[PDB]
Amino acid sequence: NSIRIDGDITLGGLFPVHGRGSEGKPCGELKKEKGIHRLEAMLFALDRINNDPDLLPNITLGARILDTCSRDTHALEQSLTFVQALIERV
Amino acid sequence: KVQFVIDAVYAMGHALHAMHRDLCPGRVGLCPRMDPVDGTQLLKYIRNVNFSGIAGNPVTFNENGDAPGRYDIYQYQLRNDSAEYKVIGSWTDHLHLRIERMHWLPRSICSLPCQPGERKK
Amino acid sequence: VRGFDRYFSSRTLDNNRRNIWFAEFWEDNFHCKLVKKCTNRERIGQDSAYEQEG
Amino acid sequence: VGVIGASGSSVSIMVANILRLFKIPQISYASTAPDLSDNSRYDFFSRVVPSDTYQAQAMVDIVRALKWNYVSTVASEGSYGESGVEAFIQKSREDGGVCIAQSVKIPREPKAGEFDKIIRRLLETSNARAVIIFANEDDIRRVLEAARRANQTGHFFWMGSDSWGSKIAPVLHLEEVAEGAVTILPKRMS
Repeated sequence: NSIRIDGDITLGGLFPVHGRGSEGKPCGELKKEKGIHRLEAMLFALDRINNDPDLLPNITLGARILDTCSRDTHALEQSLTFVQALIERV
Repeated sequence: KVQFVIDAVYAMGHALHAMHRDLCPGRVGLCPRMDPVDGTQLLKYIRNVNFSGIAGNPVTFNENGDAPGRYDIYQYQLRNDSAEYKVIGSWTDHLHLRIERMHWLPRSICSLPCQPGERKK
Repeated sequence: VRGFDRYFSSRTLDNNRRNIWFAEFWEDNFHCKLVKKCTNRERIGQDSAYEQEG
Repeated sequence: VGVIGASGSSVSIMVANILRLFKIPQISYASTAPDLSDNSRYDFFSRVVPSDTYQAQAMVDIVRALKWNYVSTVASEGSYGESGVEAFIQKSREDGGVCIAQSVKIPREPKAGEFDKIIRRLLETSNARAVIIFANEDDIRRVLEAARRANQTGHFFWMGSDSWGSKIAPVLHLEEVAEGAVTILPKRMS
């Protein structure tokens, strides 16, 4: 799946949640120190922006995080699914 | 490369013909079930194409997606009459170079064998 | 940046939904499935694995 | 239902991954890059020409038969040049024992005159009488033109890759400076 936060403005995101997979599995072990930390960083930044009255008042920012697995093929597949869902808007 | 283009499109046509024969054996012409084309179904026949090409060479088929063909070594030299790329030999699983047909022999060596048996290398 | 540190220490991860990968993160971080199982009262700030990333 | 591949290795990689995204096969004719032969990333890239691994094997067999052991690798950007020079280096260090003087690349858009240094780095080493090139037609012609200048003719021969196996475009500089240039081309016929 993917993280989907409803908001007036949607911001996409590519984060390496999983590591490089072997010849058997596409995605490896979950990057706990790399992916999750950046995910929480972007979520905290979006929350502070939405709660900031001076910056973008009465405007909420959504989220369109997707799974990357540090692999170019999976990221391109996820971008294809995003484009197919658009053709929401980011 | 134009021969390769022709061989590629002929292989795709042969794959389409084989798919039409297998999926629709008793249907001549266009088949209604072939309209929803699938990449995997077409690749399953592209990876199994085998026919006589335009140059008489059979287009080999494999699960990898490559054709193990020869690599002819050509050379362009001036002959004062007509300069063109001259071929040397074939590549039937090994080398087939022909002496006295290259370099009109200049050799590139990292260090010249200076020692004739007395000096050290 | 004390803001992210406070937001990651005070706020717990198991309560916040909508993040599907956070479940697997909590699973492979505590080294137990959801054997050496643990409880939901545990936090990440007490764990030595939490390091502020640049 | 099926697209025909491209010539440039970077363009071919782009179109190959985009078309395998939408589940459409692709057959190439002039993209022999070895990183395009794997069935995991480019499963819909069944080409009709052999890869660059056989090309590197041919290069090392040629430099073995010609008794050459000191060669200089040059190539432009893109998957083709880098992959070819890496395959050549690997096949030369595997069992042939041929080493490489230096590996300098040709930039995409050389400005303020960064092309004369590429040929000067090869002319400064006289022992590197063998030069393996893996660029396209444009960069190969530019390298030949830069080598023709500075009062240089027939200083060192060129080991031609698949880019100009039998092309008539670089024969002008060949008749000018690159006399007797050796190239490679897969088995074809008129």
